[PDB]
Amino acid sequence: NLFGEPDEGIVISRFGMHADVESADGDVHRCNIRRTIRSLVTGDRVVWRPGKPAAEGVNVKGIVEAVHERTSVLTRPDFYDGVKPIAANIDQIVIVSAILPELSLNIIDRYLVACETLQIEPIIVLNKIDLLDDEGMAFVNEQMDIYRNIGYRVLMVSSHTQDGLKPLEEALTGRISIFAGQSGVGKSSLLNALLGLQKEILTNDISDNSGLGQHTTTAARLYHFPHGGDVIDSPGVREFGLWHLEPEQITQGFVEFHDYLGLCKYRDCKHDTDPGCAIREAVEEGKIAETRFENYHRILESMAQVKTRKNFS
Amino acid sequence: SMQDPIADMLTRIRNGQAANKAAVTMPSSKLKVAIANVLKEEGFIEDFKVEGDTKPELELTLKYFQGKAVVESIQRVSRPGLRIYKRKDELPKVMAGLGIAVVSTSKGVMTDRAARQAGLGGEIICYVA
Amino acid sequence: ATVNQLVRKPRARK
RNA sequence: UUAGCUAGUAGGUGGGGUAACGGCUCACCUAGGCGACGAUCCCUAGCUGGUCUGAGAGGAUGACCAGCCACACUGGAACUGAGACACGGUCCAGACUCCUACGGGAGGCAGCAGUGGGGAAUAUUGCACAAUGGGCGCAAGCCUGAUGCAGCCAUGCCGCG
RNA sequence: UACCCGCAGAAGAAGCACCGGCUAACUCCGUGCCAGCAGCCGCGGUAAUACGGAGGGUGCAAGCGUUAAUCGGAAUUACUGGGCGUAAAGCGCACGCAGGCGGUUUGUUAAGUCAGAUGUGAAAUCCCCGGGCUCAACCUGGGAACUGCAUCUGAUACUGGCAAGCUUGAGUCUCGUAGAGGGGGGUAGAAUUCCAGGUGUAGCGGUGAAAUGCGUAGAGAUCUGGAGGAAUACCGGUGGCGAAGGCGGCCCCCUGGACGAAGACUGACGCUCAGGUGCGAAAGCGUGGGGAGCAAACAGGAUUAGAUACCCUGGUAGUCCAC
Ligand SMILES: Nc1nc2c(ncn2[C@@H]2O[C@H](COP(=O)(O)OP(=O)(O)NP(=O)(O)O)[C@@H](O)[C@H]2O)c(=O)[nH]1
Ligand SMILES: [Mg+2]
Ligand SMILES: [Mg+2]
Ligand SMILES: [Mg+2]
Ligand SMILES: [Mg+2]
Ligand SMILES: [Mg+2]
Ligand SMILES: [Mg+2]
Ligand SMILES: [Mg+2]
Ligand SMILES: [Mg+2]
Ligand SMILES: [Mg+2]
Ligand SMILES: [Mg+2]
Ligand SMILES: [Mg+2]
Ligand SMILES: [Mg+2]
Ligand SMILES: [Mg+2]
Ligand SMILES: [Mg+2]
Ligand SMILES: [Mg+2]
Ligand SMILES: [Mg+2]
Ligand SMILES: [Mg+2]
Ligand SMILES: [Mg+2]
Ligand SMILES: [Mg+2]
Ligand SMILES: [Mg+2]
Ligand SMILES: [Mg+2]
Ligand SMILES: [Mg+2]
Ligand SMILES: [Mg+2]
Ligand SMILES: [Mg+2]
Ligand SMILES: [Mg+2]
Ligand SMILES: [Mg+2]
Ligand SMILES: [Mg+2]
Ligand SMILES: [Zn+2]
Repeated sequence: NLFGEPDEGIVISRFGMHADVESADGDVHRCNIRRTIRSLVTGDRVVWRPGKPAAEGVNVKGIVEAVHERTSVLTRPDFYDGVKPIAANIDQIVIVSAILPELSLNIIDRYLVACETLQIEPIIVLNKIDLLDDEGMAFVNEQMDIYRNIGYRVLMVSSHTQDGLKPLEEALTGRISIFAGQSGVGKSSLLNALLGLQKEILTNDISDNSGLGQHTTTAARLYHFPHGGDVIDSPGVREFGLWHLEPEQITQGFVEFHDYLGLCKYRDCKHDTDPGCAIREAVEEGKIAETRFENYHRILESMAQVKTRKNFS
Repeated sequence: SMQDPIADMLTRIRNGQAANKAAVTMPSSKLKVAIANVLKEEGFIEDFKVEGDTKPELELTLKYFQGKAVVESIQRVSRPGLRIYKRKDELPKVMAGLGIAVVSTSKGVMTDRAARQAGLGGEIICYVA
Repeated sequence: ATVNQLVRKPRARK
C-alpha cells in the first residue's frame, strides 16, 4: 500500500518475488509485482508506482501494477512446465556460439524456425576463434558460407582478440539484442568487450569441464549500449520446444526453401520417401547443402519422438 | 523364569477358565494352598487336591455358570519388581466391594472384608474380580 | 514402562 | 558435551585456642580421604509453613502473613558489650559525590515518604502516640515513619442503587 | 466516625464486547481476493449473516475486552495412567562385573511391612460446626486435618538375613547321531584368458541397428601341449549349521556348540544387563606380495539437443593372500 506515481519504465530483470525496474532516466529501483499479473519478462515496459519512502530518502520497494502490450515475444514450451515466455519487445536476436566445447548445426536451425514465426532477424556470431589454425578457420568459414547464401549475416569475432567488434556494433545500434546460445559459448565475455560496463562484478564466469560447457550466468540481465539500445543475456539453453504449430510451418522456417515450394510432383509431400521431390532435386544439384537437408528431416523425425505422450498449452 | 509363581498360578487359572477346560494341575507350594483354599471358601472355585510329596502337584476344579467364566478377570497387584503394601484403613476394594482382595497378614490369608474384623494390613496378592 | 528403569532416570519433562 | 577430586586435605599424639566438642590452630606421625547411591566443576536459585492449578496422584511458584538464614556502597579487620564481627558503631583500602582559604575533611534512603533514571507498569515529600508492642525510668513521663490511621491507584474481592 | 432522625423529588447515578462453526444470537446495504478481518477452520474478484455500516439480538456488568504468564484440558514424559512388526522408537550380535530379581521345606531373627501407644508435626491458611460486623467479603471459638518423623510394646503369613535341607530349575558323566561351524595344510576336473604347435580361410567380434576394436605377421573356429588365477555346476530343497554378519568341490589334522536315549551325581550353583569386553557384510585405508576374469576413475565408438549415464570395445585402483 501507499504507492507513488504511475509512470512508464523498463524492467531490468526478473527475480520471482520482485523485479528490478529502471525509471525514465536510469534509476535502478527494485519493485515487487501485482498478484493478477500472468507473466513478466526482461525488458518489458510496464506501469508502476515506486511505493513511498518510510525514511526521508530511504525507500525499500515499489510495485508493478500493469503490463503494456507485447510487440514480440519469445515463448518456448517445456516438458511438465508448459509454454513460458522468456523475453519480449525486441527487434533483433543475435545467435552467439563458440567452437568450444562443440559447434553443432542443429542448434542453429531451430532458432531460425522460431524467428520466422516472430518476424525477427537472427545473426550468427562465432566466438573463441583465436584457438584454431587457418586450416581449421577456413573449414569453419566454409561451413558458414552456407549460412551466408541463405541471407543471414555472419560475423566471426573473438573476445580475447577484439577482432571484428566494430562491424558487429554498427549493425546492432538502435535495437535490443538477445545473445542466444548454449552453455559456455562466450556470452559474458562478449558483453565485456562491447559495453565497457562496471568492472566491479563484471560477470559470473565459471565454465570448466572436460569436454562440456557450464551455464553459470542466470536468465537475463539488462544494460545499455553507449550508442543506443539494450542487451539481453541468455541462459545456457539446450531445449527445443516445437509444440507450437503444424509441420507446414516447419517448411516456412527456412529462407531458401520458400522459393522451391510448389515445384514437386504432388500437392502434399513429406519430401523424404516421396518420389519426384523437387526440393530433394535441389539438394542433389548442389544449390542446397546436404547438411541442411539431412538435419531438416531430423527435425521431422524429432516430432515423431517429442509428440509421443501429449502436451498442450 | 518362575520368579513369581503366584503370577504363574493366576496365568493357569485365567487360561483354563476362558478355554472351557474342566480341571487344571500345577506345581504346589505352601503359598498356593493358602490362596486356593480361600477361593474355595468364596465361591470362585470348587475343590483342590494335592498329589506327590517329592514333586508337590496342586490341582484345581474349575467352575462355570452355563459354560460361562465365573472368574471373569483377575489382576496380580504386588510383584517382585514392585512390592505393594497397605494399612488397615487403606485396603482397596474390587468393583466397589463386589470383588474381593486377597491380603496375607500375620493372622493368615484372608479377604479385605475379613480384615475389617481383624484390623490389620499387609501385602495385596490379587484382585479377585 | 519398567519401574526399575525409572529408578536410574525419571521421565524427562520437556 | 563435568570422572577423578583433595596435603591442613583424612586420622592420631601433644601444645595452643573458644562460652562449649572439634585440623579450630601449630609441630610431629600415618597415607589415607571423597566418589557412578553424582565426588568435583559449571550455571541458576533465599528456603519453608503455603498459595495457585488438578477428581486425586502430581505440576508450577515462594508477593502480601508468619518462621529461619544471609545482606546493609565494595572489600577486609578488630574493639566495645551478657548477646554483633554491628542498617542510621568505629578503623583501613578502593569507587562515587559534596565542602575547602588547596593542605585537607564530610557522606552511605535494600527505614518512612520523595526525586532522577530504568522499564508495559505500581502511591502522599500526610496525621497521631487514642489503642497495641518495645525501649528508659521507682512511678509520673518521654520516645517509636513499629504500628494505628488517612489520602491516592475501579488494583482485586464483596454488597447496593 | 459507624449508626439514627428529618427533608425534597425519580429527581444525582449503565456501559462494553459479540453475533459462519467451535460458542449464546440474522437480516439489509456498501465494497470487489483490493481494502481489511482472524485464536483455530479459513472468509471477500459481482448475492460476504465472516470486511465496513445500519436495524435487531446475545453474553456480561461499574465494570467490560485485549495482551502476557502458570497449570488444567494433554493418559501430549502416561507411579496412578502410554508405546517400540510396518505411524517416532528393540542397540548388528554375544560374553559379563556392579545393580535389580529369584524354585521348594523347616527353624530362627523381627530388618522391610502391619497393629497399638507415647512424644512431635509453631500459629495463620484449607476443611467441620458455630459466632460476630445490618449482609457478603472479612474476622474469629473449638474440632478435624497436617497422610510426616522418632521411640516403645506386639503379631510372623509374605519379603530380607542366618541355619539345615530337598529336587522339577540350572549343571556333570556315559553311549550316540546329524551338520556348508570355524581355523590350518594338500588335492581334483571343467570353464575363462595367456602362450607353443598342427590343420585351415575372410571375416571374427558386437548391437534395436551400427561402429570403435581384432584378423591374410592367418584371426576366429577346432585339436594337441603348457602356465597362471579365482570360483566350486548337478547334488540343492521356505534344506541344514552358526550368537549374528554369514557359511557349499573332495580329503586329512586341530577344535567349537546343538540334540536324543538310559541312569548316576552336585544341590538354586539362576535369570538379566549400565559402563567395560570381543566378534562383526561389502567398500575404503596402511605395508608387502599376487593378477585370469569382472570392473569406479579413465580411453575409444555409437546414442543425443548435449551423453557426462544407458549400449558396445578396452582398461587402472580394487576384487586374491599375509599383516
Ligand atoms: N581463448 C578465448 N577464450 C575466450 C574467448 N571468449 C571467451 N573466452 C573464455 O570462454 C569462457 C566462457 O565465457 P563465458 O562468457 O563465461 O561463457 P558464457 O556463455 O557466458 N557462459 P554461461 O552459459 O554461464 O553464461 C571464459 O573463460 C572466457 O574467458 C575468446 O575469444 N578466446
Ligand atoms: Mg555468461
Ligand atoms: Mg588435638
Ligand atoms: Mg539471585
Ligand atoms: Mg519477613
Ligand atoms: Mg553479621
Ligand atoms: Mg560490617
Ligand atoms: Mg541508613
Ligand atoms: Mg520505602
Ligand atoms: Mg526510561
Ligand atoms: Mg468487528
Ligand atoms: Mg456483493
Ligand atoms: Mg460489583
Ligand atoms: Mg501464551
Ligand atoms: Mg499429563
Ligand atoms: Mg500414544
Ligand atoms: Mg517408522
Ligand atoms: Mg538384531
Ligand atoms: Mg498451625
Ligand atoms: Mg487453631
Ligand atoms: Mg481458620
Ligand atoms: Mg449472615
Ligand atoms: Mg524365607
Ligand atoms: Mg581352464
Ligand atoms: Mg543329595
Ligand atoms: Mg589408498
Ligand atoms: Mg559403460
Ligand atoms: Mg589394498
Ligand atoms: Zn517434394
